[PDB]
Amino acid sequence: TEDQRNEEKAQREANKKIEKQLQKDKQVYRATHRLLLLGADNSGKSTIVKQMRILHGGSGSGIFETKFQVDKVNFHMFDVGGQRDERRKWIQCFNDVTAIIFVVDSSDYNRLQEALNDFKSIWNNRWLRTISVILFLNKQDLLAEKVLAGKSKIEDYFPEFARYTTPEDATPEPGEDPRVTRAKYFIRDEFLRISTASGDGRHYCYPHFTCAVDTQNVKFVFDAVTDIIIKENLKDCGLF
Amino acid sequence: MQVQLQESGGGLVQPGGSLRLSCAASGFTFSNYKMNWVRQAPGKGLEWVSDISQSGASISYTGSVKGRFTISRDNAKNTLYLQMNSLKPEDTAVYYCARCPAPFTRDCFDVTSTTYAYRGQGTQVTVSS
Amino acid sequence: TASIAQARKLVEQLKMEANIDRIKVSKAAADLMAYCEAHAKEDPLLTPVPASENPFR
Amino acid sequence: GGVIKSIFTFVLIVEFIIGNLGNSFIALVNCIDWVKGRKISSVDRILTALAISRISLVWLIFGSWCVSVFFPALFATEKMFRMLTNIWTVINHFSVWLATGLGTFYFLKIANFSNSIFLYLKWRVKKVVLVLLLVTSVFLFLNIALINIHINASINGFTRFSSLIVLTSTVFIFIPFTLSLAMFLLLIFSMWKHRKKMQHTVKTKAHRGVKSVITFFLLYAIFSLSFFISVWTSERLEENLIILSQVMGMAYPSCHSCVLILGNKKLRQASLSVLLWLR
Amino acid sequence: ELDQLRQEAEQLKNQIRDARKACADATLSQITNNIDPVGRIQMRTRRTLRGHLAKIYAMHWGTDSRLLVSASQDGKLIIWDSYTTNKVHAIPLRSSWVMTCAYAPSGNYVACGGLDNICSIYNLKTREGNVRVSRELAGHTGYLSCCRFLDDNQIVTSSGDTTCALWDIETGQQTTTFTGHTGDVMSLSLAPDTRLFVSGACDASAKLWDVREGMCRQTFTGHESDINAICFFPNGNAFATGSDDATCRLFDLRADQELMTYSHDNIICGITSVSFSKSGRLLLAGYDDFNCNVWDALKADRAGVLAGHDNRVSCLGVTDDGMAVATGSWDSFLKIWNGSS
Ligand SMILES: O=C(O)c1ccccc1Nc1cccc(C(F)(F)F)c1
Repeated sequence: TEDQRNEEKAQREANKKIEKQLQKDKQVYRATHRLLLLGADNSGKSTIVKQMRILHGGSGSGIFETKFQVDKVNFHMFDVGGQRDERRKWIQCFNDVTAIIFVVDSSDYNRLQEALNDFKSIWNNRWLRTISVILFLNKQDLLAEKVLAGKSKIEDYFPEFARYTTPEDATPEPGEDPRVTRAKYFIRDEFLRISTASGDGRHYCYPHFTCAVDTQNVKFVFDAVTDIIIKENLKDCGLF
Repeated sequence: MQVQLQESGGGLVQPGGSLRLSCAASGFTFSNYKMNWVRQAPGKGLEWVSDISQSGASISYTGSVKGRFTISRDNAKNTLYLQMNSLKPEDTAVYYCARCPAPFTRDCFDVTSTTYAYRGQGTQVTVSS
Repeated sequence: TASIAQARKLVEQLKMEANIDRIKVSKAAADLMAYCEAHAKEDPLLTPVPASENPFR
Repeated sequence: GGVIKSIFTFVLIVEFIIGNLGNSFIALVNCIDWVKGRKISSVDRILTALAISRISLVWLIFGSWCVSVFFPALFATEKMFRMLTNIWTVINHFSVWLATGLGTFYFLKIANFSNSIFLYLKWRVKKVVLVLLLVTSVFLFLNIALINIHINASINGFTRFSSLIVLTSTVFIFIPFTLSLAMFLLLIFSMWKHRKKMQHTVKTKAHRGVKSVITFFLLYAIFSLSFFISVWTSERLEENLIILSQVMGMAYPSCHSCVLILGNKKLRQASLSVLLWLR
Repeated sequence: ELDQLRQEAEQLKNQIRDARKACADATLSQITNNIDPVGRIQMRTRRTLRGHLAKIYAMHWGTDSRLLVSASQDGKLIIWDSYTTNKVHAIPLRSSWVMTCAYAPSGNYVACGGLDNICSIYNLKTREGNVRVSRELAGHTGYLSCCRFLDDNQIVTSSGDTTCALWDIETGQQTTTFTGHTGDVMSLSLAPDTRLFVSGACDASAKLWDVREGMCRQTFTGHESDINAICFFPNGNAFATGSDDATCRLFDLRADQELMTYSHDNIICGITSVSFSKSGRLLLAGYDDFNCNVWDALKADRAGVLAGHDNRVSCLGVTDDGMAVATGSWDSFLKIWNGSS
């Protein structure tokens, strides 16, 4: 009948409009890279969030969703803040994120085990076994001061320090003592050993020692994200 | 039945002594779970101490207890044992035995959280002199 | 006294759980069987409806 | 004369063997994946289409040489020649520009640059590949029109005409190959820049595979130029012209199938598995 | 005196278990052993709705069995016309993290929620065109997981803050709150008579609440792991559950204990969605193994496999007439299944 045909035509027109809008949003979604910021209370996640809120015009009950452009590339960095300590079910919403930026205090020397277990859970989670993690060992200066001043000994908490030496592929900052290199790379290698002793060939860790200047921090994030997308495109194209 | 984990063995011991911890379990198939041991020193949070796989192949310990405590997993009796050796006052706490949230998986995510169902009331291991 | 309050709340919940009329599982079995049999014919997924009346064809 | 003819004939036989092997094996592994309800990615769909077109092309050349060897009479009916060149032009156009489309897919998905136009093409690689096929439809029209014009002129008036027509075909195939080579070099340059970016960022099988592929585009570059320049200048052909043109025509669909077998992870794994089962 | 309260707690729990056992005489598998099995039932993807930009997290049919709303983490609520596989409405969302979506029984409202902790209600039949946020229900100190409209004006939303609530849309405040779950509450189903609802949490237990009072009447238990999917048996006297322990369970309201566990040795991944059929005989449950297994309700036998999803299934529901079942998964694809004659 005529009225039913008119209704069908109107519904098809609505479909065309919605499909055009959905293609536009698919374009903006493919362009945008979603990064997840994770860390503990003592980790410098809050400092990074406060910095990026105003540096990149952060949009802002506890989801800190910000969308920014760096070198014409779209990023969507977010931190789950309103949720409680349980993390095993709202983390499943982040199985498709480009990267999980992991922030570790690296100078507590006491809560490092909690950070290690958190990294274990993120890496070995069944729904995050694809997602690369950008390891951000924050507060490197504080760890340097702690090691230089002595007092507390990392051997008390982590006992493998007594049988560890700097790897030959070491990149110390120009003027800086050997002991702080040993401590810093011990932490980095603890995390890296936890990462590698698992399924490989799908997700990789990107250790980084956070420096005072945050431009290098952003540059490391950008380079790691580009690497992740390059490897993913290799996987889809089959050249891997 | 309701998932339960009852700890036992907590007691006062002089420094350098030994203690045994037992975690009777019921209501779930004990075999397919990465059982862990968590503890609460006074005025502190929940710290993970040790864990064991389904069959004991992979065991890990907190660095502070690397050479001091052992973990045994008797799948027949559905009991997890945390052998406590060479105790020092830094170890005084209430010890909770906790189960990994999901079976056949190694992602123990929420074990040290403030509230967690798959755990127990725990026993107080006092190492006062 | 927060732990005391939580304990009181949970024991109260168990108490109101106790004073609940409970019937044998066999009667629930019979009720489920009766409901399944009564509406088995009208269920399209249990017995595939003829394609003529099917709207998802 | 005779010695070069025999050598080129043996080369053609080897190319026919390797082309059938590679092309049919790509088609077979993809068909097995499809029938068994496995994952079917876009790149393997393009590989299936390219492999089918390529096996069709190599069988076409083998049939043509069979006509020119086991029945030297059908080759000169003046109408079968026209039919064969029309079918060959169509199928080879499809094969060559489907290869260029695969190159576009790889370049637009893997490579990374800050140029606005590259990004504008980057998020619609499907749009790029089908718009490219639609655009090169007009190239197909131009090639078919030129081929009919040339053969009509020949019929009105053919060794010199054959040299001219294969020269036209060589140019029409060189252009898309030039595009593919530029795209591949850009892709490798992007990977190089990224690799040293990561090396400053600290962070073997790919190197072997990459090294082999550039050997092709270095080997094909000199081989392609030699065929074009010779027909343009050297007259040591005629009967040799048929065998040499067949060699060049069969060169790409076989050795490029080998490069693709070295490229795709599924294809490489299947080749290694067939080698393991062989012994 | 906390030890005395604990002693009373275990004494009451033992008494409740003893009462359940005394009411436990014959297993439902025993009585339904004589029930003729439905046999191998095959269904096919009559219509595969596509257009969702990212993974699908929830779906809810309409009362008219024609319109369904699906939520994706892209930040969209696409309303589909299943009979004609066309998109009727697409609602852009403020927060991309959506974990629930509800279609009002009247058809004039939709719901959504997620990590933003706010339940968003949308009008579909505004005096002018286009869809707009009607009200934003705020007050849940945790991620919303499941929401269902009691009526055109009331809505009961479940959150990860270990406490469900019933809201008034015009008022915007929690009229009644439901506390008692230790862990994160994830699922929520409404009885055929809108008087009671049940919600299963991450405490490996499910509780039944009375809407007009606010205290949970019963606390069904038994699952080894967290209960991640719940649904109501059509009769209104039973409800089925889904847990990451790979064993769906059926609990009846009256006897108040386990009735059967829908289990298989091969199945080791967790259920994600559970929804009974119209006759209640077919229990359709989806798993992380990227396909759905239809379970006979009266017998613990796998009726069929609804294979066709690349990624894990997240939602599953049947129309009010049971004509078809639509299952959405994380491959951004929602596919309707209908029995084949
Ligand atoms: O094969 C072509 O013609 C090609 C062209 C452009 C870009 C890539 C191409 N092929 C290809 C196939 C597999 C692996 C790689 C490389 F390793 F270079 F990335 C390149």
